Amino acid sequence: STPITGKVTAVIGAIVDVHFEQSELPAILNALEIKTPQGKLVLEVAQHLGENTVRTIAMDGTEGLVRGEKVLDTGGPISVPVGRETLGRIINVIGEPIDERGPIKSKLRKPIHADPPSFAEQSTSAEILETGIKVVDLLAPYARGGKIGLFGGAGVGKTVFIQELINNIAKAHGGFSVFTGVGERTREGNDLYREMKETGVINLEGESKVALVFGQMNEPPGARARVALTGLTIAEYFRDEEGQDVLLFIDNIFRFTQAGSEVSALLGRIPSAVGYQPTLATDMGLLQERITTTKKGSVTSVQAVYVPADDLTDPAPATTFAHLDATTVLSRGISELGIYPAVDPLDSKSRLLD
Amino acid sequence: TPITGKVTAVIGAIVDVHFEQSELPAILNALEIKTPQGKLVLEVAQHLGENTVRTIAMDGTEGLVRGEKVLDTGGPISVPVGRETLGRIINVIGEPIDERGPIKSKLRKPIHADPPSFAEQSTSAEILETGIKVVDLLAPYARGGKIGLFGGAGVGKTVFIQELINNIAKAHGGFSVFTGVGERTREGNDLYREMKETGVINLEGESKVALVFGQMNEPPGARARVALTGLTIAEYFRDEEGQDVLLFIDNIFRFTQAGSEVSALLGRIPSAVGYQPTLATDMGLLQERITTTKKGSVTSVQAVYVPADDLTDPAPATTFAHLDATTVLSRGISELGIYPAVDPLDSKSRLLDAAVVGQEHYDVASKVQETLQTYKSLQDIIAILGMDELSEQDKLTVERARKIQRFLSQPFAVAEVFTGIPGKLVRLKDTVASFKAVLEGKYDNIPEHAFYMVGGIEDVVAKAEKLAAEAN
Amino acid sequence: PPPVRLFGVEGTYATALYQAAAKNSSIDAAFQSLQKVESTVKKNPKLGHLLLNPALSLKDRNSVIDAIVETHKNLDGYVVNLLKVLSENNRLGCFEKIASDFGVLNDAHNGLLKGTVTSAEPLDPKSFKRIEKALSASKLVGQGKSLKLENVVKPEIKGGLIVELGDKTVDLSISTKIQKLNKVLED
Amino acid sequence: KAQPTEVSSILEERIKGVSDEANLNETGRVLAVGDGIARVFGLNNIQAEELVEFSSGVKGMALNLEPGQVGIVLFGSDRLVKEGELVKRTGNIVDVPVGPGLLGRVVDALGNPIDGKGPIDAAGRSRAQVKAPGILPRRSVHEPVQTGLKAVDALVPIGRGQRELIIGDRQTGKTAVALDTILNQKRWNNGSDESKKLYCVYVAVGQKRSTVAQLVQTLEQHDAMKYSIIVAATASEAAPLQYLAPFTAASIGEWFRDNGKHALIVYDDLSKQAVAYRQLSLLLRRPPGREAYPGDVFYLHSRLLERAAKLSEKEGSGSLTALPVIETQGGDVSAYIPTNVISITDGQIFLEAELFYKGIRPAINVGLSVSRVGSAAQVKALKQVAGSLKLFLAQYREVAAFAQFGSDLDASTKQTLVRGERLTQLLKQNQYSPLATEEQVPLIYAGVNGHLDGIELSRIGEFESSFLSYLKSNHNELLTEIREKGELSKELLASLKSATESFVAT
Amino acid sequence: TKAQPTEVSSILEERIKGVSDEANLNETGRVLAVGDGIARVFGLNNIQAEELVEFSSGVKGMALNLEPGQV
Amino acid sequence: VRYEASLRQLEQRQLAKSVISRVQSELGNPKFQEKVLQQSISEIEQLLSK
Ligand SMILES: Nc1ncnc2c1ncn2[C@@H]1O[C@H](COP(=O)(O)OP(=O)(O)OP(=O)(O)O)[C@@H](O)[C@H]1O
Ligand SMILES: Nc1ncnc2c1ncn2[C@@H]1O[C@H](COP(=O)(O)OP(=O)(O)O)[C@@H](O)[C@H]1O
Repeated sequence: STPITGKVTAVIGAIVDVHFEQSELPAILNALEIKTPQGKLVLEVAQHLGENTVRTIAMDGTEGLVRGEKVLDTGGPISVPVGRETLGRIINVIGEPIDERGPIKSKLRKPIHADPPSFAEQSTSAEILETGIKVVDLLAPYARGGKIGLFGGAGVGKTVFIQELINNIAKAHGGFSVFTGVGERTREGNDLYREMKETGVINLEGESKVALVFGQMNEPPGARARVALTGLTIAEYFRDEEGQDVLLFIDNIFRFTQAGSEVSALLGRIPSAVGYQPTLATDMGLLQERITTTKKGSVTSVQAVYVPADDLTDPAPATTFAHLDATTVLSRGISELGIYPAVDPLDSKSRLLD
Repeated sequence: TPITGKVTAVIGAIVDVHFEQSELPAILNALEIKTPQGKLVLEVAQHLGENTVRTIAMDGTEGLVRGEKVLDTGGPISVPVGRETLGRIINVIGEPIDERGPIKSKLRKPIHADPPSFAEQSTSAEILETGIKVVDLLAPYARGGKIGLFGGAGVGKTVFIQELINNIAKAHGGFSVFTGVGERTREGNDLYREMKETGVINLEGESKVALVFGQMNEPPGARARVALTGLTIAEYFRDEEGQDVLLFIDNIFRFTQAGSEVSALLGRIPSAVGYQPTLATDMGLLQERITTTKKGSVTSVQAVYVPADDLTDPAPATTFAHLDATTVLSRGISELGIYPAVDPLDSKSRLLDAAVVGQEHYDVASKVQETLQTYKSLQDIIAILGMDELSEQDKLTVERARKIQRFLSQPFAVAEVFTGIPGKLVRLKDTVASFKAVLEGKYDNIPEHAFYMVGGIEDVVAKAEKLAAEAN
Repeated sequence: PPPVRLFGVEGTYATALYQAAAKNSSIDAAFQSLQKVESTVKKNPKLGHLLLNPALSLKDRNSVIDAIVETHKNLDGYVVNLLKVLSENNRLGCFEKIASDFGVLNDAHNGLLKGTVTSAEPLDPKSFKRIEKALSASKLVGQGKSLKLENVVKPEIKGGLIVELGDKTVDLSISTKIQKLNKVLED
Repeated sequence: KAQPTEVSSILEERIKGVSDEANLNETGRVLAVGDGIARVFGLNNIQAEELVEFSSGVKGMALNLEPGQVGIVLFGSDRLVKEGELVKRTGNIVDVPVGPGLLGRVVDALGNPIDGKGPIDAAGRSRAQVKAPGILPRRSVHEPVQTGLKAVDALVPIGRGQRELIIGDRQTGKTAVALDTILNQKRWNNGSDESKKLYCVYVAVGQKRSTVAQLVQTLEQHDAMKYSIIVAATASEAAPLQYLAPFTAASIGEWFRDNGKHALIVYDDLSKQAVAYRQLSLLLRRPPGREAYPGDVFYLHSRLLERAAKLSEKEGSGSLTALPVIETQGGDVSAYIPTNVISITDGQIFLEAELFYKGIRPAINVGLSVSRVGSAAQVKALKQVAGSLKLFLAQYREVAAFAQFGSDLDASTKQTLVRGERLTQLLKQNQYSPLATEEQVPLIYAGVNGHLDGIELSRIGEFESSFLSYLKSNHNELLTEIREKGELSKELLASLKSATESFVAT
Repeated sequence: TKAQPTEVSSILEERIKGVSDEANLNETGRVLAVGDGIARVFGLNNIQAEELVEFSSGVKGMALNLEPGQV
Repeated sequence: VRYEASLRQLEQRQLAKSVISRVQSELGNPKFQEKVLQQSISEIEQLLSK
């Protein structure tokens, strides 16, 4: 209709400078398209240099961009298809499925940089979410709409633990699961998909109970700094529309902090202390404070933590631990005694064991 | 012929004045601006060219408009001097805030003067007996020199300075100029009441001190100059009257930190750890005007705050070479209750030579530092295994060392409300004989706790007798 | 004491030019010659524009300057000399910008206080005229000085109008008023 | 019903009345917005730190001025402020509504209430950047702030106008001390005398939304919201809000200070304010210092905490008392931030993690927690019957590592060891039960004079409530004596010793 | 690209005139900026590196950085 | 009392979506035309007043 067409003037790695013709400029955090022979290439405007010229971070590979290509605008932020049709469909951060099950016939398309809920709507007494596993609901109970730090490396039944959470939330509270691998290893991405088919939580013919968002490792860092927001918006539509209690799984939040570091070091902002980006607290808060409990429903998050170099004064776990309501450790010395699950009792402590 | 300019740039405490008269006001001159709150004083730091100066702001610059008229005063920031300023609380500019009227004094000298010449330098081996144990044993303070209290966050810099006030400034006879640089406003008020009650400040009468304050509330233009105001009042009495001048300065580190809050804004490249690059010269100009000439003596006591006990910080490490008698205060000593927490190891002085304080004094100090160095060396094996795995000379050495540490404590006349004990002013010779007695082994069977928080060895015997009559 | 500061962003070349020519009167001529050289750049667009590139030379920039002044003998006097400095300083690329800025300074000397009457759709002439009069019949302009006025079309606004000039504006339009109505009723 | 539409239509008349006088000697275009800060061309008559308003509702503070352009920091996400918009200037240095009408409300950093209880009945506006009161209208502190905790008023007392620091670690019980103090001030906020009331302003910075929601719910369970002021700057919102919000709350505190009344403020927690300040100074190219807090971060907490002291009689004998909270990293007291809050406040309450790991809550480390002008302003009774208690816990701390050898000892160390363990188990306290000084005196009095030594160690927790109910049922007149007089005379002391030895005997 | 260092208003003005003072400034120069014991100074085209100069008031200096525009 | 405050909040959010309905009612009008006259006379009132 009335397009906002400009020219790419500069490609620097994952940073892309887009010139627009005058009196047309979209604000920060708005989705821009570039049509390629391979598909579409999405940009998110992050800085305005003046001169009717914006500066974006990539969301896919930026090889082969002739400077001077047309830049199409979509006005709003990165749109994602939401709702019932998204279940069992591996959506990347763009909004397109990659399982080759055709396009997703979803009903709405939502922005991802939305407002967090206002203070009058925050639920004023955090009850206990009945998960279903015994040692969870006994010792370190998960806060309904709270945050849960699931530690421990792979191979201790962590995927078994998280599928068990999927089935038990499907039974007891009837809530759906939104899994999100930020920075997920691609091979174990496929192994997780195959195992979630064979365990029954993904039915390719019936009604599956989970939405997968896999932001792969080989995407540029602007992707991984929004994949968690994509999973968050798919959680928010199930919360505030259909009124449920939805489990948002995020692995692995330290790779999200790396995505923040590399986005705000590619933009030329001065790096902070240890080397994480100086927008650390705010760009953790814009992921944390949208996971809460309103009077309609709630989204409870289980998010892993890769503790860097086995150290807990490093600011990325020292910032995540200013938000986590309850920890859950899957240790080695408990599965070594052949115990399923391996919820270690002495370590997994809650702020809601009161 | 007033020289008018325009404010063309404000960044916090740094303001730019464009002139159109080709006579630009020189470096270190004072501009002023009529504000709706009164007036506000600027100090010209560097010419940018283009008929534009770039100045530091002696007070807060909330609410200037680009283009506001800037007025010249010709010279540097003038400060009232003389006997008129005694018992008065002079701010950085020179507006008193004791609200007892303006300071009807004769001269107003500028702050920025050069240090004295090398031929004007004077030396003095005048030993100042202070009455503290840990000073007068291990690091004797020098009259006419300078005295540093390197100290961490809350291990008794300010309490030790009030101790030296209460033990010197009454029996001094010269004058005293206290200078609150970036310390607490409340501590300034408490020192003001202590000066009123103890007759140092005599309000209606004649006083002996001059308060030059300006605290951590002030924006960093004031803290980079308030020590210069106290300095000018000090060296006036050093030069105009020919007296002895006590110059207590607390805290000298806030000066250099005000040196670090403007230099990132004045376009200087950031130096090492975050401070300015103009550090040794600015600390040099502030230290080398506190000296001792052939006209009078300045025996100054300067606190030094150290950020988080890292003595490789560039500002106190620069400060170490300017001081004739350091005194290190460490938090790891102060947690064990040893007050004051004077590090007996790293304390030095230009004094404490055998030909200066006497051979006996020097030998006692050397033996005490040998015993405490032996303790600090054997620290690790004590921490791992315990005291039982030593030899039988060294176990006696460790035990006598831990006697002498708890004996280094001294109940202060100012910290009386923390410990509940009245003050102890122990003279020098009793301390020398006391440490000689404990070194020679005359008291090796006394329990250790009786050495703690005591005056002299007579009170050690008395307190051991008290605990003997109590424990029985 | 020159009027309307450039201050910073490369208008200082113009500032120097202005003040150097302000003491020697000839500014309109300078201004006219700037108009003429800007037009003869515009009326020869291949390599009148596209030969304002930084990769040429010292010497070729100087000879373009000579080629530029070859078309007209005695190009004012001062603006023929300033180009040489810029040619040597290689700030030629940021040049017509300097033309626009000298124009702003010049018509500030005339006092043309350029305004604007933003809308989302162009308007009749009667409104234009009545507003221009009002703006001329205003405190704003102290008279003795002119008053341009430009209507622009803005879709980002929902209609109404806003008057602008002397970094002083009034907005009685629709979009802002919807905003304020919303804000007060969104509590 | 339509009554808020009536009120909003009156406000429409104000907006339409403001539109009749709207001539903004200011407006300028937004050249470039980047790094979460905006550069604006125009505005040739703006002030330093003047509030401006962009064309999307996001306000802003203009913190630097240059020849050519003005740099305005934002007050929210930069998603709203677009390039090329319109920048009216409001006209004010950054101010907030102050006055008594905020009691009960929950505002964010700019006086916008977010509780959902209508507009702020605002008794005026006041600057955020107020010069601190100079050294002449100050009086040294001489009135107690009865926190209601046992160990706090035993060991580290708080004066009205004494800036005390609550330093600690993560999830180690830091917020609970300030919350129990606010709930203890219910003893006088229900009362009638103004000079004994004590208004609480709790300033949550950097915390979660739901934590501040639960804390408002807690302060309405125990009815503190007739005197509370919540200033919330939750971590979803962007960084200059967190840089501003404790300062605006200090303006709220100064309003109660100048007007004779007494008021407590709680900053919680300034180690996230310095996070927000290092974010705002590492997006404006200002070069970092030690551990990348920028070089003036001492000055920030300085100019914050110095607007709190005790005014003398010359200004109206009002006060403002601050409790900043500092989150350290693993029991550290020597990073660059906690060695700047310590070098301002008049003492520490070092809530060490190891003692809370043994469940002793609140976990005040006694041998580290000290206060400098606390001792001159304690209640006279506790100062009479706890002048040994600090020295006795120092004595017990001396033999802490000496008894770990397991060696058989003399009688005196066993006596002090038993009494020290009884005192350590004695100072525990459940949540939301502050004990008034009228009941803090007899429990400490039973602790000092060896009366507990026959009791086993586990009974002490129920000994507390048993001995309290024994004094509430029978010796009520002694509690009224301690309430009125605030001091133990000899007859009071003998009656108290009888009333102890009675209940001690069984 | 970026403001250069021989572009102040008091120096370009003279160059616009055609007086070309820079060629005349071999033995003499002018102070441009002088703060923190450093004096960026325009002129002295014949100057060396590590050469002594005297300012007209009486304080002396060493010339270290020879840039194109200033000293 | 709690339920009364909740009912007031529900009344306010109903009138908020009614405000959205009023925006939809207003934006189809030739008040888009007629209101330019209002700005015209308003600028006459403002700029003449100084
Ligand atoms: N007296 C007490 N009784 C019961 N629980 C307590 C008590 N004191 C502290 N706690 C526990 O301490 C936990 C955290 O309290 P608090 O918020 O003070 O810690 P914190 O370190 O301040 O946490 P944050 O820093 O995130 O605010 C709470 O879960 C509370 O249950
Ligand atoms: N003689 C002493 N006895 C006991 N405590 C002392 C003594 N001297 C100092 N202190 C402790 O030192 C603190 C004072 O340190 P100070 O130097 O005033 O802090 P700052 O580092 O802010 O200047 C007091 O809290 C007090 O507990």
